[PDB]
Amino acid sequence: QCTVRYNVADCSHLKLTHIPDDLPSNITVLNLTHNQLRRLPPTNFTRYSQLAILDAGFNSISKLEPELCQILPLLKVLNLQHNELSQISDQTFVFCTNLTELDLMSNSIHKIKSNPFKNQKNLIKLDLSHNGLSSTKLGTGVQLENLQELLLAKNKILALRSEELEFL
RNA sequence: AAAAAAAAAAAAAAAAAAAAAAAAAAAAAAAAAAAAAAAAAUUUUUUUUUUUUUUUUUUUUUUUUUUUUUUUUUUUUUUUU
Ligand SMILES: *[C@@H]1O[C@H](CO)[C@@H](O)[C@H](O)[C@H]1NC(C)=O
Repeated sequence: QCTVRYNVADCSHLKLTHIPDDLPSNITVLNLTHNQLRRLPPTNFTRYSQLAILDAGFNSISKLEPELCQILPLLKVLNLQHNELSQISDQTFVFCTNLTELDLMSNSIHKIKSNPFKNQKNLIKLDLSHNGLSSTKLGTGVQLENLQELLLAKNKILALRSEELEFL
């Protein structure tokens, strides 16, 4: 099974077909990286309500439900790089107000519409790379009050314009 | 038909860090060798220059004995010119 070992559920290569929910729910760090994930269930995380951060990376997730942002209000790091994530919207980030770290290294998110990060105020680092972005625009209004580094690499942006960089 | 995430096999090529070895070369340290050389301590050869002892040849010198001649100073005696 997983490692636990004082609140670091580092679940290595273990042929875990489904997301487990074991007795040691009193942990803060959980790692779903390198685990067979069909999708993140909006209700299977009720047992683990103390997860400060979750390392659910490189998995196979079609889309993210908004409920995941309210089942774990105390969420800091959301490392979900190398997933399918064909399309995403702001609705799934409504309740993620405490989010501080985002990692999306391969998701093929070609088009981004509206303001997906209208509720993210403590989000520091943005990792949106190799997702085939054609433009650097992320919205029309002013958001991202407190962020430090913006990662937009390996995408297909053709030019930078004043109208698409005025959202900050 | 095509593109991608987790899970599993992998064959090839380019690189590397190690272990077990093996020839080759080069460094030394010990056992020998063949010699062209070097002394030293025991035998002795040839040759040159010189010392001592002993046996003898030639020449010279001294003394003694014997003997032949040139000179002799004496003549005891003998017949005399
Ligand atoms: C969520 O939990 C249920 C009950 O254990 C399980 O059948 C299901 O597979 C879980 N979800 C995923 C995506 O595995």
